[PDB]
Amino acid sequence: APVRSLNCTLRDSQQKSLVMSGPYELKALHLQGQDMEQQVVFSMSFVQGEESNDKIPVALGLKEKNLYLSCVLKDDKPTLQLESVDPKNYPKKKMEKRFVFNKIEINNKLEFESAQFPNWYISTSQAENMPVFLGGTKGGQDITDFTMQFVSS
Amino acid sequence: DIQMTQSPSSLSASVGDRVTITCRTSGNIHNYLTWYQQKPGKAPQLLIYNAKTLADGVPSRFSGSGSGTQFTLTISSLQPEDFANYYCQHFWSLPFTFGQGTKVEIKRTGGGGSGGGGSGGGGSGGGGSEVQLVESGGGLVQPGGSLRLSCAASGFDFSRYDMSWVRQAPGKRLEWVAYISSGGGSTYFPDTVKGRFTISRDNAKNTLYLQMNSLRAEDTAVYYCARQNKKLTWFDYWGQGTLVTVSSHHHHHH
Repeated sequence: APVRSLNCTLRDSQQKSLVMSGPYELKALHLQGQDMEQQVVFSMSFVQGEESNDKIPVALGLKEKNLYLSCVLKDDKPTLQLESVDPKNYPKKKMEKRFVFNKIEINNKLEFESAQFPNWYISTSQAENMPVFLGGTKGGQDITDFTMQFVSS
Repeated sequence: DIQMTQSPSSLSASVGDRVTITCRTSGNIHNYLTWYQQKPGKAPQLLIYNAKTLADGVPSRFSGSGSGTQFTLTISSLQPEDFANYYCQHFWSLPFTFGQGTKVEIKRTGGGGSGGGGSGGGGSGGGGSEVQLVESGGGLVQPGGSLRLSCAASGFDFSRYDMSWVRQAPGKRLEWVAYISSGGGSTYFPDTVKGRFTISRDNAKNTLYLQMNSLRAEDTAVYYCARQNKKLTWFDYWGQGTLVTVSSHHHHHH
């Protein structure tokens, strides 16, 4: 296998789970009880980009779906969105910089910096039922740290 | 998931022979293979890690090779003390299980007192550093019940070293149970054991607490304390292991 890929789930500092709101919308909320299995799993591909011992360049796409997380500028502001990439031409090792995330691990928590937008990480508000957006204030009010849980394929 | 396949299961060689153990994976991990040695009645030890990296303190007669989807262990010179079970492992993704196990038997014609000595050196258990993990809490419990396993950590950094939990049933391979972060957040739990177990750590008493709830018959096995040492998911030190048996106390007279 030229490009390896694993599947894992992401949770915020409040232990919230990422769920698909609309076809191209992601939300972060508390998921417990027997509703935990509604969790969305993301596939991490070993792409090409800025690599280090702490920061690893990986792609983020929905498991068994051609929906990938993309970082673009909308109205002079960097925003996150879901792009429907070619189902037969994706994924690939050399992915577009807007689809390349810099998964860093400073301590026990992991941070996802955008390769397209340096110092901009995936953020989510502390509040419940809040959507996912791109923030440039890591360690501020909005959650900028996440967890990684490997699932069964 | 990503299964493992070893070859052979058992073999007989002479003292000084070049033993070769083949290990195959169901997924092209490329370079994420681990090799462990479990002595009869003792705790397993990490001989080879990262596919081709020897452990610090491991005999030079132990070499590891392989790349891609095929790995091989090579013993430059098989000694009578090398009698044990060799189980490989992958640290790329789930389920983080071991192979079938390869047993190496030393075929000796007969030299009278052919065996060896003990283990240890100057300072062992006395004037020197000694890393030790002692688990406790095991016993016989009724199905559906709960049990709290505790592992005592000593001889090393408790807040600098991360650890995990692995179980091995009698006459079976080793299966991952959970991960217990040194920080206290990232909770790695496979869908298989998800919800069944819960981990907790005490930095004051230097001990790990494993809460086992809603135990099933398939949970019957030995639980070993596993410890890491880097940023990768590998174990370099294993505890003694605590036996947990789930059965009913309801029995008649024989």
